[PDB]
Amino acid sequence: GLKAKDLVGLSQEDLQRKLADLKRELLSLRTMKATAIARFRVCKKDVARVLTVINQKARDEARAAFEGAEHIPKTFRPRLTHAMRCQLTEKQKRLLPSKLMKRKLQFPKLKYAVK
Amino acid sequence: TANKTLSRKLRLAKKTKTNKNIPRWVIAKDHLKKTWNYKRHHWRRSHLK
Amino acid sequence: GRNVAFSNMRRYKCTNKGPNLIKNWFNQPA
Amino acid sequence: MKLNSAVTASRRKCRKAYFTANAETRAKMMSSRLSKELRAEHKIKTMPIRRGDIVEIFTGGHKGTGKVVEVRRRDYKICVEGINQKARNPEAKPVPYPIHPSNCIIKELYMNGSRYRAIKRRQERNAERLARI
Amino acid sequence: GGRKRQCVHGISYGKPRNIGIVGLKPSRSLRALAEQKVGRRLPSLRVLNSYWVAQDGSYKWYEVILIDPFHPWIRNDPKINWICNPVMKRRECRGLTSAGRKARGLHNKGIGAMKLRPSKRAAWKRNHTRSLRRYR
Amino acid sequence: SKGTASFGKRHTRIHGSCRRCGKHSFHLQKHECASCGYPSAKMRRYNWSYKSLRRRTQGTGSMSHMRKVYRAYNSGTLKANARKYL
Amino acid sequence: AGVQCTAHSWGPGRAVARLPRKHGGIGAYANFARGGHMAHPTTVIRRWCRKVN
RNA sequence: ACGCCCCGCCGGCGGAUGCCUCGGCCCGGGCGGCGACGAAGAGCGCGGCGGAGCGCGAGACGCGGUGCGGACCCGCCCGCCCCGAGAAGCACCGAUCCUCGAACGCAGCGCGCCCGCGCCGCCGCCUCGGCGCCUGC
RNA sequence: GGCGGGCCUGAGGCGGCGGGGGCGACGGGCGGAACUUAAGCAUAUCAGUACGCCCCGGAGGAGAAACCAACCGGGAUUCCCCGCUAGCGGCGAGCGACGCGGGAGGAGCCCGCCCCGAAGGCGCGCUGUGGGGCCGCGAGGGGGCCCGAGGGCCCCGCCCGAGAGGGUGCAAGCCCCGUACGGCGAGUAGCGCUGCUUGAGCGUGCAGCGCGAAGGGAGGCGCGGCCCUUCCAAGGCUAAAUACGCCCCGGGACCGAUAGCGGACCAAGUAGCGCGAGCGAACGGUGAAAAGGACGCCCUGCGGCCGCUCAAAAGACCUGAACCCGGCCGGCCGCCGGCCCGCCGGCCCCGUCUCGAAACACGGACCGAGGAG
RNA sequence: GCAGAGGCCCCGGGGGCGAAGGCGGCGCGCAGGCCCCGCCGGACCGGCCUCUGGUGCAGAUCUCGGCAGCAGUAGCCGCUACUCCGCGCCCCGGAGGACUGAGGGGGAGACGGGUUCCGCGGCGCCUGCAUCUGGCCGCGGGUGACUCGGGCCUAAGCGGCGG
Repeated sequence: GLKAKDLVGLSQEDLQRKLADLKRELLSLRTMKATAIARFRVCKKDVARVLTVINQKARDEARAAFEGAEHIPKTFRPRLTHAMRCQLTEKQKRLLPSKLMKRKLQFPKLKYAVK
Repeated sequence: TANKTLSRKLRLAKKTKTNKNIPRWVIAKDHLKKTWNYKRHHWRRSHLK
Repeated sequence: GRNVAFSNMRRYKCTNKGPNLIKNWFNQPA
Repeated sequence: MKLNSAVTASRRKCRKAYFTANAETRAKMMSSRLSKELRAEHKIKTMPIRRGDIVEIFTGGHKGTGKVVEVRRRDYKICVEGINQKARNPEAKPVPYPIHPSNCIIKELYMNGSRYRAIKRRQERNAERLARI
Repeated sequence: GGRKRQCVHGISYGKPRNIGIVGLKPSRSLRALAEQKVGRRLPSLRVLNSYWVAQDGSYKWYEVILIDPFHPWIRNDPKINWICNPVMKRRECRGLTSAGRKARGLHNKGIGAMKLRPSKRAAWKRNHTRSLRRYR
Repeated sequence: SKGTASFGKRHTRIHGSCRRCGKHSFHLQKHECASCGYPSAKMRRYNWSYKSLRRRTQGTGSMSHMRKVYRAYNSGTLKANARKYL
Repeated sequence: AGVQCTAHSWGPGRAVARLPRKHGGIGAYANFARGGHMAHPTTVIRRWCRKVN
């Protein structure tokens, strides 16, 4: 059938037009199946391919538009887990009060050997 | 019953659609040797719901 | 019975239910 | 004796793997000894069996030479041309006798272009090993 | 006031020791109850401590200090940054506030408190465990 | 009349199907699911019947999100998180 | 094992042995019943290892 | 003749006894990784021929990307077949993701209001209340 | 009086961020039984258990002494070894810690107060902010004999850092995969009264109420005095050793299809059953290969016969027991004894409690598997 | 005697030149039992020493499965009824005789079931006799609303409500 590699550089309008025809070919194929077929299986996946390429481009352009924005959309946010997304950054967790940090510098960790 | 809700009707429809025997080609493809679908129901003997 | 020293073993508790009050040492060589 | 705890010596786990192997594993489990002449040219002992390979059966039953036209991966057996069961009547479609890849020697390989690359990779790794590590 | 067991009609059947519904006394202070009550009303905040504000014959009022563990100032302040740890989630529900700790006997230490140390339940489990070692 | 005669007036549907568990356990007069617990936010889970807990628990269904996250944790999600912690 | 089922003795007057029976009337919960518990179930508390000086 | 008995001989009916065994069970390790960015669960749908299971979600028995892998795809087909063209298979990654469900316009399958619309908490901000404490006219 | 502001207390809305619900374990908080044991039964025991509810986490809780002790002293916590005894108890049945000693593992600190005060996280805040694993190679076997097919025999070899194992037409190191070898501190403490709890006994921990300190706590017999030894409560944090299911991995003097999970079988928590809560089965195996049955004769057809494929029908399936049954052939028929063998002689129905059972005592149609120190 | 474990079985135990099992027959032992032989069967199996146990069955109103004799026995007695001819079935069609008797064995709805509905093909299953019938089985189809009902309103109730 179609290959995604071919449709990746196609206008969003051209991909939108191609989907319209592939979906009309999915009506005619369904109609001929019921009224009385490798093409049906092929055109179902072709509609899927055009739809993956259309979505990837819009999601990519949208990601880029809100990239470098405070509060980017939730779909474009990192994966993580609820637990990881509520955790404390290892900079926040290793923050020590000024006095405690001073005593770390005052008495630095050392290497020694006992005979 | 002649007055049913769409939700009740839809679950009943699925029960009718799936009350079918194993397709003969599937018996050949899978080499089943166990032709009966044991999930098949009969309105007279079975109580759905 | 006859001349025996009375046992000072307490009766097993929570044997089939409740907290697991029996520990096993098959993890010892590991 | 195996010194890798991660490999299993359980009959059940070994036989579960054999009868539930993924097709890539199943294909390498279906390998045959390359012929002495083919072994010298390709410098590798065994190749996975493929359609169009000419094999000679050394096993006594249904023993002959032929071309594999069908690989039955699910039953781990191959169909050689000429190796067929006696037909009930003369005018009937031939039924192939399934032969185990192990029972045959590969006299000729269907060379292709990927196989040329694959037999070369194997021989490069066999060079590193034969260089005594 | 004192507690009245929720048994229908006042009847707690069974052994006579386990009868008696009015005049029973709560095992947790009313300070602990005050902190458990504000935990349920606001489960998005972590409870730090509470103090007595006022009393009447009918009611006793306690003010509870609760921390938002997801505010920028709190997360980056090293002094209160520990409240943001997940293990301090609804600490009152696990008896970890000062009043809950008193009610669990953890203000006492030494003789008197040696069967209530990891926990009352844990001590009983460590004492009543049967070891069954290999080379017994 | 307690037996067969009394069983001829059975033409009522005491319990319909729950929206959350799909079982024929949702009382239509009481509007509560004998099994799901619905309308309650929590599930009706009782430690007396372990066999009722092995009937509809985590792992009975697809576990789509959980399977995909657990697989990803074995691959590259722990590392993306270490990147986020920095 | 053998105790996962719900079985109760049918009683003393139904012309059946007093062993515990499932809802259908099927023997259950006994050494002599198919699907029943071992009379004395084997257990890991056996001393597997002896001691030598 | 029947019924037994069994002097052998041969049929049934049954499924014991063997032998196996991709399953239990116990014991160690490891892991500890769900969810309002919609979890667990559930209902419907989805295959060329398609009942159940598994899997998917109107992009549906899947689709894209990157690396491997190298001839097949259970049936009938179809698609492949080739120094790459690319079947089985294999990770990893990006998406899609119906209805219900913590379940979120209100209901449970029916009705709004606006150009999306649940609750509670925190921190900001906007709008304004009070014969609260005051102050100027 | 009425109109503006500030402060203080509220009210509605909008933004950003959080909460909710899940998991048969392990863990923390609570509420909380009874059966049972006491040969009865109220205290007690069961049991600080089942179960109900709430809350986390990869562990949790605990934790750096208002500690123990009484020493020629130790020194946060948790965990293991030990003593099980001090004690408790209708001082009955029962119940029951700890310190020392041996180890695992070890790690310490903060705030309030106090001083400066906006130096701060600066819309806030002076009612106080700040600071003091993956990826891979991978050795070495022939001949003869017989089989349906060696992986069998019978000679002769070869590899081994590999003779773990699996597959292959029969028992394979060398047929195949693999295996061995490799890279990338105040409503508080206390006290009075009360309830629950503990081994804690004129009170172990907890709590309601009433009352309420100032130097106070503890030292296992209460009170009053005087010493001594030893510590700082009524605020907060903390790793490690410890536990444990789902799930993945590996092992076993384990089970072998009525066993082992309820569930080994394309579709088991399934089919089925119950208004519901809930209950819940049964069913493994042809062969090496589907080669799954050639042909012909007969029949209205079904089917029958002859065979065929196969080593074998093994024909819907391996073996194929007993009970029971049909055909044919022999016999007049229970057991024990003597004889050639149908006579003669003996012989009540076992198990069981019972003084005593053939009992008109009770269980038992038959068979097979399971079935209890 | 059983089932496993650790060893042995003088060139490394016995086995498709036939293992276990099954059936019949000797022998051997006081006996539990064992051994062989023939036949079926078609891949495993031991003897001895040491070790281990979920280790022996006639019974339990035993469990589960098979299944006998009774026994071709009891039964197949509501709802008045069928008969002739047509290929002829109890089906169909024609002709007779009848029934339910307008509170029908009649035509429709509510509830409940959920495809039973229709048309065609069928008799493997069911149709307690038979079937060429069917509520059965296979294949294909079937339910159309501005006006009917839901939806809407309120009833007894039930929920919600700063708290």
